[PDB]
Amino acid sequence: ERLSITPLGPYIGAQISGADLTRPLSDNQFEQLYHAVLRHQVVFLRDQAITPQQQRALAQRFGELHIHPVYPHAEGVDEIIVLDTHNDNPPDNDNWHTDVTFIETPPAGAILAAKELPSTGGDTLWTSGIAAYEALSVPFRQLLSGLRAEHDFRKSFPEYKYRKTEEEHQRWREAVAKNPPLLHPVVRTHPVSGKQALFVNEGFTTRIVDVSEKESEALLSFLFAHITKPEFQVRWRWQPNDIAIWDNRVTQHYANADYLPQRRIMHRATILGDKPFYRAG
Amino acid sequence: ERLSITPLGPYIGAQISGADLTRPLSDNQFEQLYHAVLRHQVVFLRDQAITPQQQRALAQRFGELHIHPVYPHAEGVDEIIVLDTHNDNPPDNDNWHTDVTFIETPPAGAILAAKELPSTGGDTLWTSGIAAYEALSVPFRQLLSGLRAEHDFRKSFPEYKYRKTEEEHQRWREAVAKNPPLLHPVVRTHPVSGKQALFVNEGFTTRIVDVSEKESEALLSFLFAHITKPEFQVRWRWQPNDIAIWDNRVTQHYANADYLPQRRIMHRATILGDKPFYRAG
Amino acid sequence: ERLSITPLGPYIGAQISGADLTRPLSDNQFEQLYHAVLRHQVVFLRDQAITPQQQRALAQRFGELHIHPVYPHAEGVDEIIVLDTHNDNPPDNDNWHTDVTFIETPPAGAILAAKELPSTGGDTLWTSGIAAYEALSVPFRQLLSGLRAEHDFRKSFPEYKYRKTEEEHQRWREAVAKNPPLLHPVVRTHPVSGKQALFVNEGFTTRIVDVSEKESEALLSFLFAHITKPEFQVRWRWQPNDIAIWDNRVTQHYANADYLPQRRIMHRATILGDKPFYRAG
Amino acid sequence: ERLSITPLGPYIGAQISGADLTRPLSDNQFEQLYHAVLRHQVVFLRDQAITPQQQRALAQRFGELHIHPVYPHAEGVDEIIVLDTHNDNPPDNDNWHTDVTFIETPPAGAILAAKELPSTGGDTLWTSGIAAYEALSVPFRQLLSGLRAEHDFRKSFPEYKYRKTEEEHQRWREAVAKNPPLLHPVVRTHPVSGKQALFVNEGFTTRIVDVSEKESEALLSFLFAHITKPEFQVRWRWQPNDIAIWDNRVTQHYANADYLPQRRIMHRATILGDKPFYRAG
Repeated sequence: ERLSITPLGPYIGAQISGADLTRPLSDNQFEQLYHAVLRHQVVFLRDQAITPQQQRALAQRFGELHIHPVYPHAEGVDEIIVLDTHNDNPPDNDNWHTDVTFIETPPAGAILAAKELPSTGGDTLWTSGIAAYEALSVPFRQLLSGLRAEHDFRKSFPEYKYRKTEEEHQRWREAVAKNPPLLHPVVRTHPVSGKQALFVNEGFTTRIVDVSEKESEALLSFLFAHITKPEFQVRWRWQPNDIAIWDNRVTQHYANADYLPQRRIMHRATILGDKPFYRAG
Repeated sequence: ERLSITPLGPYIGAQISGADLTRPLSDNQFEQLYHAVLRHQVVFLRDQAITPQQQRALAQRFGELHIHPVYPHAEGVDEIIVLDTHNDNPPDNDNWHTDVTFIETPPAGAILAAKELPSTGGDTLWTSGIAAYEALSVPFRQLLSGLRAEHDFRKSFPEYKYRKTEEEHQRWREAVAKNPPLLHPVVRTHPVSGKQALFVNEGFTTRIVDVSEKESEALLSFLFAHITKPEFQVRWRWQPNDIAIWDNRVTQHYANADYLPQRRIMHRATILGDKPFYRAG
Repeated sequence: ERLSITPLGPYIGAQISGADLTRPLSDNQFEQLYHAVLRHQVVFLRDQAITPQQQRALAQRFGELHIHPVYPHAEGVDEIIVLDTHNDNPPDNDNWHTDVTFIETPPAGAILAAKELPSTGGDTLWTSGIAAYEALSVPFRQLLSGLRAEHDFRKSFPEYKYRKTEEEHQRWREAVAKNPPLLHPVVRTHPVSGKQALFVNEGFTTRIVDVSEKESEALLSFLFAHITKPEFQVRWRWQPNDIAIWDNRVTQHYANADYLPQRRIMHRATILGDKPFYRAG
Repeated sequence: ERLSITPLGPYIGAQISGADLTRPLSDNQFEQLYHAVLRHQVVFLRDQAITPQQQRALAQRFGELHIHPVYPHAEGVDEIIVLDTHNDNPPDNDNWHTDVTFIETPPAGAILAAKELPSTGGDTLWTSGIAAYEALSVPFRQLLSGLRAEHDFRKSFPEYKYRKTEEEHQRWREAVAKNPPLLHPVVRTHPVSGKQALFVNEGFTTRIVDVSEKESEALLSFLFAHITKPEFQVRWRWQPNDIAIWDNRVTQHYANADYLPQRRIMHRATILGDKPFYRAG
């Protein structure tokens, strides 16, 4: 069966129907779905009442999945993380970020399923690093290509938010010790498509190390604004049993925090990635 | 008939059905539509195949309408402006702005009808000055309340873009002479609801005159970024015969320029406004 | 003897003669010196061939002395910092800072003596927090008055600069434990003159806690630039045996790093102040 | 006679004695003065009781002189600007600028003489475009080299400052007509030494035309701040009959406005340069 794929804009986003994600997909179907994620960077399917087991199986056709000990997981399925936000667990994703870029091999992508939603709010936005790179002037494309930038766990999890108790402070210290800052290319080459994408994000990028500190502040301030250009984005208003699949190698996203005290439950499968690299054009 | 009103988020935006905009509305219907625009700041109705005459009549129930000599208007209807963009007439609304704030009485609102659309692209976004004001810390709310800022035609229409011919340059000079910069409150009190809203926009606001030049640059740089927070916004993907009605007193908007060389035709009715003022809380 | 006092500008700085600082001063001379420091914020005395022992003795007349947790001290004189810079110890004070604001009672004064100088370069600049406050617009004065900001030893002494050896990393660890981050007023009231002064500095101030994170970044970016205005400053070109004495309650300073591979040796004494406070007025 | 030349820093500034500038200099002395200006970028000579006529004569030895379109000149000496400031003519040069970069052949040099000074205040600072360029990272040097920027007379002489009378508004109108905006290289190659220097200045540079508007704002904001680094500068405290001679190809300067209501009178001569160019290297 041919999938129905409707682009949501010229640069990023598509809505897909004609694929039952609870049951196994044919190879032709999955090839279409795969290439649609590659091309449109994030795709959305609706009315997909998927179990954590079916979501794991779907995600595993893209690649192997992250398992966390720190987060709660679905009953009987370790690869599906339960993101259950409310007053006692406020959301922390209302900032432009690429997931876990402070490790050497950030996730290649994710599958996110909406399980329980507030009456309104909680939109999620994606922005295209490819479109943003292509919109830079030639001098800026030549400048940023080949530079390296530092990504640091502590930019999104700063020490001053973990002082409340001595145990909490020490747990933060241990996480920092396990996750020292490291470098990634400022312009990342997609390992399948070969497209060039900006690969800095306000969530974790602290410094472009191949320019001076003041030069870095100027460039990152510009770039963190540049990626907020509406032309580079798609915005999704969730309904229950929506599924979002996105490529974390060449996008950032932002999850609105505008629904507390209401409750919101998402199920996530994180697809493991490889080391980001830059291959000159 | 009671209107069906679906909010699109907790702070701004709603989709409305149950009102035929081609034919006259009952008073009860219009009271609902009016209060929904007031509350949700921008509202969207779909499948409204409205003629310019019917759009004028609808808009005139909100207030009297702007007539321009400079723009093309619909056949036989001067109050409906035809916005026909393409290669020879590129779009210029891809910047965060409040319409015509460089005059003493900026429009109170607008009704926009989608007539011909590109295959994809051309989304329009709105951001809430009310939500943005309420999200400032107390020191910033106290700081900005009562200040005045200069709005200048030339910020969106700078001289260097009008040098191509001597006639074009002189036409710009004449427009500038008719439209000198003037002041508006930084925090505007809505004249009906009494809500306080940020009332600066990157399109036209050049300087907060009650602080120093460097202080102004710092504050406006922060504020122009602050209003781009996704929680303050709604984003609309157009279909033909969509109608958008919005309150220009307490919002900004941004029209994506991501569809050239394709053609896009909108019909607009501009509702005249009064002088912005600030009334302390 | 009456002191000879020549102002170097309208807001900050004076050159003084008529006092031999290498030998005991009369109570009358000392009162004159003390009030000149308060009035001119930084004063300079030339041709003063002082020993570290004599420099400590003079500093003791102003109050109780501070022992720095990281910097090396002079042989047998624990209270005198030796700033001995060269290829093997590159300069560390080419940033705008107020000395030791990371403690509860930041130094009220300091005394600096030029011991060995390069053939050229190494100028030191002072900027007046009083002049900087008075140059703020009234709305900005009202904004900052009453706000508090965090000061952190580690901002100017980051861990990665102290990992060359176990000795220096352990000394760093002990300094951090004794000097946790703390708050000081953003506008400080001088305890003698009653004048208001800006009291943040880029060396140690990390964030303003009474506003949002993005608001804090905007305000500190402005303030760190504001104090670099030339009208707020005096610039000193050193000769051997110069002495500078300054009011560290209401100034910042900056030491040029433009002389390597040449060697430069200064001696500093550091006089504890009271707890900084703000008293509205 | 051999000139006595004392450098004031490693990068910029020297004090000179052994030359009477009020009387004719030997070709040998002149060569020494000329090469000192090139080597030290700005030089200072004290106790030089020069007349405007003598100052013009000395300036003529360097090249053809410029007559300023707006500033008043000395009686009977059209080439000597009188900068006579006080309550009725407040100072106008407390901004970082390179003199008269709004013409095709900006002055290569200038000569400033202190005629009447306030009791204190009014220091003038110079900053080196050569030092500032060398402090850029290689990627930033490569970025800016070859770019062009627009310079506009009106940035420092805006119309609203010249509407007090019809005479001054008409003089402004004629200056604008004779001095339209034009481009200069962002990195300028010194025509004698071959050194590269930054060649933008906040006084007249409006935008970098080879990048986007937002990219231009980011780069100019960085560059206008970069040149204020103290290591790039020399600061001069005037005495009557001082003379400053500087290489206006590769420096900027800034005149403190901190002495009103006291009166200050300086005389300037301004020597035309060649067309600024960039030669890669």
